[PDB]
Amino acid sequence: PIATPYPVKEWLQPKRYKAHLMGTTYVYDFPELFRQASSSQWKNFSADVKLTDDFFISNELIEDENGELTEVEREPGANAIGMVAFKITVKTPEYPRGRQFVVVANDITFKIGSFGPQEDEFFNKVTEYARKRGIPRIYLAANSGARIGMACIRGSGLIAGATSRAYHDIFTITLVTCRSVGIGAYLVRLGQRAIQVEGQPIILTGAPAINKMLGREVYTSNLQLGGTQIMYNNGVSHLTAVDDLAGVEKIVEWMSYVPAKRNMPVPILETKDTWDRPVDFTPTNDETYDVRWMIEGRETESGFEYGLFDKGSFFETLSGWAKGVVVGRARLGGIPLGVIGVETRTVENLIPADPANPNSAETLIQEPGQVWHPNSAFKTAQAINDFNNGEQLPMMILANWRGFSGGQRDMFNEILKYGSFIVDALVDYKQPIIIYIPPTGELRGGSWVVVDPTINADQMEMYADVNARAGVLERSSRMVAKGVISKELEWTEARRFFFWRLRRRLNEEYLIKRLSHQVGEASRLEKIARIRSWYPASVDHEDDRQVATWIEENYKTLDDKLKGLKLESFA
Amino acid sequence: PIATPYPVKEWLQPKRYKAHLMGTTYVYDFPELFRQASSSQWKNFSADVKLTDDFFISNELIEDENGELTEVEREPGANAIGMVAFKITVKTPEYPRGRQFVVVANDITFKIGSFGPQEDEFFNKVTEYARKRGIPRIYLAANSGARIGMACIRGSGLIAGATSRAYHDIFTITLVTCRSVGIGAYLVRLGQRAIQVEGQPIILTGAPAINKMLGREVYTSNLQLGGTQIMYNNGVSHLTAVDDLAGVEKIVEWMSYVPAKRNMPVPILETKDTWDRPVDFTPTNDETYDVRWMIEGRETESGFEYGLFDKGSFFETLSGWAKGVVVGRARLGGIPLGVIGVETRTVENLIPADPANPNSAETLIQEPGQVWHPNSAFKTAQAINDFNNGEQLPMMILANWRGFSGGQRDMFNEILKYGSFIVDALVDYKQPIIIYIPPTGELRGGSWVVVDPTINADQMEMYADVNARAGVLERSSRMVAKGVISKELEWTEARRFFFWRLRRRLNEEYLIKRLSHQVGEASRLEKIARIRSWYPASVDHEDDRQVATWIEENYKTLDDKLKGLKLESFA
Repeated sequence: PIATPYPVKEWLQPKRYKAHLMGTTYVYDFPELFRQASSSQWKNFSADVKLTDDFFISNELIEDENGELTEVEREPGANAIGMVAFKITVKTPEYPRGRQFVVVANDITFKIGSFGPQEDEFFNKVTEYARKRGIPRIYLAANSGARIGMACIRGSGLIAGATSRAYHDIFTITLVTCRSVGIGAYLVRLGQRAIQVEGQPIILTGAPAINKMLGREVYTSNLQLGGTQIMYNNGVSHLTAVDDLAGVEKIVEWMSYVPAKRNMPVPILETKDTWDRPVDFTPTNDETYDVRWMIEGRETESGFEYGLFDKGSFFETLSGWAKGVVVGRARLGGIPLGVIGVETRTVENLIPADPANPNSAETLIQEPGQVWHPNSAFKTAQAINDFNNGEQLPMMILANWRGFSGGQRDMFNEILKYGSFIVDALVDYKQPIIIYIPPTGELRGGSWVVVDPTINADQMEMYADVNARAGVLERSSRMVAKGVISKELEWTEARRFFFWRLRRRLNEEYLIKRLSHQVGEASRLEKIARIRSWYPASVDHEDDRQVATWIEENYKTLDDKLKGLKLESFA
Repeated sequence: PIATPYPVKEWLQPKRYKAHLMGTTYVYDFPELFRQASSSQWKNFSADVKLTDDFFISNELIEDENGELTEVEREPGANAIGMVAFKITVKTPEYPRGRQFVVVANDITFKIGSFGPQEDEFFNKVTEYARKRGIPRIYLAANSGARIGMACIRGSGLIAGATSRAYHDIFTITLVTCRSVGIGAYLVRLGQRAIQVEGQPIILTGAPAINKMLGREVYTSNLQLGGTQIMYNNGVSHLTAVDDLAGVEKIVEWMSYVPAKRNMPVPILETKDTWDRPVDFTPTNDETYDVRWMIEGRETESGFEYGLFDKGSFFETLSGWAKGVVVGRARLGGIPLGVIGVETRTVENLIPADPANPNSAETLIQEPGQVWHPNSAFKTAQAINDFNNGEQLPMMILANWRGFSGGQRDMFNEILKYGSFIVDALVDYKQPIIIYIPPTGELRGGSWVVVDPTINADQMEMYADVNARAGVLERSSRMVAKGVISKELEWTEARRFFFWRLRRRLNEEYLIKRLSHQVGEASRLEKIARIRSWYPASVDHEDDRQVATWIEENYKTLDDKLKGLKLESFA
């Protein structure tokens, strides 16, 4: 404007003004949002901890003469390409000493944030930079697809496959801050975890282009093609945000459950809600309830009823799609994990009408609860996979399904394929898994098939509440009387039991892996048997709290016993 | 009956009569069908080769005192469980000395072919038997889901995950000969490759049970739930068969493209259609054609126009689903490979009406050609994966897409997810891949993203016909003038060029793998560079026919050079 308190930033660098007009944050201004978000993270954890600017560091990354990325400190707007990146080192509640990650973003002001060869090469380099260090890769999408002109396509494939590989290697997440087109749209999906800012579409082809090809003004705005109304209900977008700052915050909160880097232990963050306590909220057979209450607890008038997991720790995702199942992250006495629950209340899936079809009309699909449908089966497999890849979290499924929908429509819609994905996802899981049939839950023959522990004995183990029930068609006692399940538990005591059981398993798993590096070639049965032979004779291998406690007291001692097996060198 | 020429088999073993009443072949009679089918296979290859019964051997498999499977020779109907298996050793055109595989099947006569604990344990054992030997596993599904009674569920999970693992390990295929229910239905999908016999449904829950739950006689027969009209159009069934013998034949023909066992070279089977010849049938820009003609050639009045691949070698699959793309196996001068082509003619997808919805009505979806849709994108990824897993075949994609459908409906239907699967599938491919834009073909920016060679440089390489065209929106010369593609070819000479190029790559790939076993740790760039340094100085590394010819002449010599590197032992 004219004569402002401080130096006008849209003048020193007018680029900042273009971004705003585009309805997005200026790329060089994003680092500041992550700082604000991290700051809020601390304020929520401990509303009294003094914080210093040295708790957050952001160093831009650019290629040197050799094309290798190096941290540099320069003035904004100096980027010679439409792709920018930052290496961030921030101290957080889960990692007081600090954790790191990279942020890659298009510069909407640099040639409408188009994807040119140089940008694609830069994006790929940054992704490999992160993978090499096992560091999370955050992508801020604000582009207009691939660049065009007459006076580039080989780069689109490079980053597509690069992102595909990253998902299986490091934690990948994408925030759609302005608009994502073409390769930009695929990148959002390939990194899987996506947060869409209201009003910023994820599109393949623009509305104008489609209206021309069709020869009629059928579409008004791109939001009809890639707006949250489309992608959020789709499952392409795991969450939505009111603005960029809300997006950044969600990114930061999502990471609070993820290891600092590949293969590091899951970040344990204890809060006021200690593990030692009963579970208040309990389901009723003659009363409707929200599964979320069993998970995070419910706020009542006579007070607050604690659920199975830590208060305020439930972070739900993909909440706009296949509402038949509920998926999110949570904490068990501080232990982070992925949770999957079944929605009991019937879902009213309202499918819009195809704008390009005067014959098409709005339809409302009824989705009974406790019944798998293609969409909820797909979401279940997707959740399982996103928990395992990158996040590397343990998992608990509050299994409570009557079965799959065998009707013609759902059968024609390939429910058998999506159900099989569930099996595939479980076979791949590398962290401890817990299947638990809730108090008023059940698991008929149709559903047991895809959640049985024998699918992956190494990581799966199932438990049934004494008030639950399982069978082929239509007793936890008979179940344990077959070996099909580990044990039968009592809801109110579930939190205490699982906290120690999980803690015990995490400790043993850690020991199993380290051993795998030594000998290299040995059966799991043998690896775990050897480890348990290290426990004092007086330790009860079946006591979760005792086993975990001993292991945690002898980490270094066990360490020597491992590297003490260097005699593993055999010809 | 009474006084028949030979001994009544339905009397010596009445079980044979029950099966027939069930509308399926008697389990102990299947081996005979495979013999008949193999016999026909020989008759089609060489209508003059004398054949002896010793060309086909079938030994039943059962568990001994230790529960280990052993070959035995006993009388039929002696099975103590409702699951039977056979180890088959048969001489075939691709393997004159013989190839092996196992056949597992339910006995529809033994307690309606239900899945009990013993059967599940047997099925799992057989699957592991096959995986251990890297031998194909054929499953003949004829069951009534999991067994029930009052006077088993833990076994359903074991075989589900077992089959899931097998798909990635060995060639898996399933023939639905009588009916597949519950776990039986999932097994069909988990093994992926499925051939459905007309009239035999693949169902989760029976019609009677569903009509009861819904409280109305909505369904007449299970065929409305799992009939070919449902699963074949679904993609769950890759093919259909008129009867069990037709099914067995299709199984046998499918295997003729697959290695005898895991990691063995793909079975080369040359026929009268030698590699050295031009390609007759050529596409026109102003004339409609069937992509299949470019693949297998077309029968005309002035004679027969040869296509790109060997005559009669095209074996199409998943032909009832997402007709927008065409996928099948074929041979190039005898070299087996998976082929994917684009259907130009618009597809008329007619979707039936939901019988359980008086409001539902028959709908007809128009699918423009050369345009990806969720279903055809899914089929493309699925084909790629089925070519790689188990089949371990090389692949050629006659890439010819204008792009993806960015419309609201297709966008809401998650096309972005299925498109990404394509990328994932390519990143995973372990055999040589060839992308070739046909003569009148094109590959816009939307489609190039998911088929670019840089997605997987190790196995992918692209070629463009001099009459084709590629660009971001709307010249092979400029393409090679960027390095984005290997070269530009001429349709008529494509067969000759690809035959040698593929043969050359297969030979080099073989050398790369063997080297990988020696040193173990070394870059591909280095492994291939070292191998090419073994070629005589006068050999032109760019001459495919010369390189392949030299390698094939010095297999043993190269063999010594490999194992001559035993000095790889480094500390």
